[PDB]
Amino acid sequence: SDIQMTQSPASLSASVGETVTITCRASGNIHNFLAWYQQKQGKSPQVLVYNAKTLADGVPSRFSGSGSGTQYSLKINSLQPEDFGSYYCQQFWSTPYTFGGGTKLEIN
Amino acid sequence: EVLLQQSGPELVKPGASVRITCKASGYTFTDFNMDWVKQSPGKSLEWIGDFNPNSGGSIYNQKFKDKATFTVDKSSSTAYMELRSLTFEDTAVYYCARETGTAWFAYWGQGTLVTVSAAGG
Amino acid sequence: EFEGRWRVIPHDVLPDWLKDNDFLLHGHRPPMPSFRACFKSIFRIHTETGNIWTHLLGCVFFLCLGIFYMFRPNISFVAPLQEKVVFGLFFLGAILCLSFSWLFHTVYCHSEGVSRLFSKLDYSGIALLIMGSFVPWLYYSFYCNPQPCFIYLIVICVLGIAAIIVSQWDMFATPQYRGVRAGVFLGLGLSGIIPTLHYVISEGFLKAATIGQIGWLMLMASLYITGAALYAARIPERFFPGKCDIWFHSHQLFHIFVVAGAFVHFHGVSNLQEFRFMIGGGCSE
Ligand SMILES: CCCCCCCC/C=C/CCCCCCCC(=O)OC[C@@H](O)CO
Ligand SMILES: CCCCCCCC/C=C\CCCCCCCC(=O)OC[C@@H](O)CO
Ligand SMILES: CCCCCCCC/C=C\CCCCCCCC(=O)OC[C@@H](O)CO
Ligand SMILES: CCCCCCCC/C=C\CCCCCCCC(=O)OC[C@@H](O)CO
Ligand SMILES: CCCCCCCC/C=C\CCCCCCCC(=O)OC[C@@H](O)CO
Ligand SMILES: CCCCCCCC/C=C\CCCCCCCC(=O)O
Ligand SMILES: [Zn+2]
Repeated sequence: SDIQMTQSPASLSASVGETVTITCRASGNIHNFLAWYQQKQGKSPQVLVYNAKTLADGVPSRFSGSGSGTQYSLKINSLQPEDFGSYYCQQFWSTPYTFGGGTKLEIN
Repeated sequence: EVLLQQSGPELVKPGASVRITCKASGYTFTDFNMDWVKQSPGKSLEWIGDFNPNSGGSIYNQKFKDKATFTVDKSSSTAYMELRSLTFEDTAVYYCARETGTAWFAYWGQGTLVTVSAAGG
Repeated sequence: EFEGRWRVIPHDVLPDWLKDNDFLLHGHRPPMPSFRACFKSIFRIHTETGNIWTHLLGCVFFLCLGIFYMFRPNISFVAPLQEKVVFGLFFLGAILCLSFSWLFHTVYCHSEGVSRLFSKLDYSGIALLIMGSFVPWLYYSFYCNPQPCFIYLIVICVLGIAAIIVSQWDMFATPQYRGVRAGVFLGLGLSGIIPTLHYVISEGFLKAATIGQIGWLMLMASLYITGAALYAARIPERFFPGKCDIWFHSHQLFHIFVVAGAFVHFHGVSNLQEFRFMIGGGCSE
């Protein structure tokens, strides 16, 4: 139970077209070995951004990963209706791998 | 395309054991580590452990060392996770998630819901 | 250790900025944006282990050879200050080339930006080794004629700086430009044919051969051609794809030809200095 991942905000609701920012803080340096996942209702999670800033195959350019050391960020530019769901950060720098508590994002 | 296909849901009694199947296709099975993830209802994700199909080695998160056991059947390209001495806290969706060199997860199973219920005795 | 754990990956799952040789099928380091992980990976087996250690050991070897060259007794030279500056310029080219080389191969898998930065330094390192090798060579060969010595010193610098400029261009690093890179660095080394013909036209056929330069320069030209041929055609992994992922692939053999080529060049110019010391520092002929 070594590296604690702190996601913020826990939840938020924004309108389509706006920009949101989810932050993650690690209890120890994770050397950019961070990933973000989006999870839809009743569905399995899907990788958005990996290695802190690398945008995964198939993911829109609206998603952008940023940060270093212990402070990472996920920015969703121009929100779309399909962006509702739970967002999770994850560290793969040290075992055991840990996830953030998640961020519930509602779209108005 | 890569696909991770898990076995169907389980509704079991407390103290029972379950084996979650993870059929892996669309790639060379032994090339990547397979990880197991738990998600308790309305909760975040918890890494249970990782498994190396080439070496056969496993690394478990201490929290689940006495609960989960990872096995493999390389010839059939499938990962397994056996859950021991089931309890109401073990009611969760369990996922297999595949690594790509490092433990970020590009590929995920659909999830197996395991329900520990004492409704029938 | 539990930190920065990784497994090798096949070629197909690599990002585009890492897919440079499709005949190295497995054993690749995955993208890992940690200098701690990249430097720790020097102690791991992957496509880049041999590339890293050939030039890591070669780098400490020329550094040790250069320190010992500087502390050689001044009594064993004709002009110890200018002789050590011309050898030192060669050592500076060799050490920088091998340092930029093993650093690039170590931090290559870090990120796209880091790999772009160190590939530009890696390429530039080959131009510095080539320009720097001309300096003691022109020095001893045109020991009596200063004007052609200085003209050739200019030429190799103008050409070398042009290779450093072109090796800054993003298209130059793409796998399709592999033979362009091989031709650019090959032309740079093989441009020594000009001061060679000037030297044999002036000094004589007997004079150039007897003093071992002709044979030694044919060996150097062979290592240049043979080294550029393996590198450009990806031999032998082109013939045995998947068998040369870790040992003896083209880039690995090329790395060996760079440290060997720099050692036969050093041995050559080091004999030229022994000969100059045997005859003294004037002109009677
Ligand atoms: C060129 C002369 C010889 C050089 C010696 C090689 C240096 C030896 C070790 C190098 C690695 C040191 C660790 C370098 C940094 C570790 C990974 C990283 O990027 O973490 C920084 C975080 O704050 C960002 O998330
Ligand atoms: C990976 C290879 C690393 C091994 C070391 C490198 C090989 C040795 C290189 C050169 C040795 C030539 C020795 C002869 C040249 C030095 C002459 C001298 O008088 O030097 C004084 C010294 O006390 C200065 O410290
Ligand atoms: C006394 C004569 C000169 C001797 C000293 C020479 C030392 C080596 C100098 C230069 C080496 C070539 C430098 C070439 C330039 C460095 C790479 C670069 O431009 O990177 C930019 C990045 O943002 C791209 O990602
Ligand atoms: C690392 C740089 C080393 C110096 C530059 C090397 C560039 C290659 C230059 C020339 C090619 C090889 C030598 C070519 C030599 C040309 C003269 C010749 O044909 O002599 C034949 C004799 O039998 C007549 O007596
Ligand atoms: C005197 C000969 C010594 C060997 C010199 C070798 C370097 C020059 C050779 C060829 C230059 C080709 C220029 C054209 C390069 C075309 C690039 C290409 O299509 O590459 C295909 C891949 O399979 C390989 O990258
Ligand atoms: C002292 C001279 C050393 C000569 C030995 C090597 C001969 C090969 C020379 C030039 C061709 C180089 C082509 C490869 C370019 C880039 C390779 C790399 O990134 O390491
Ligand atoms: Zn190299």
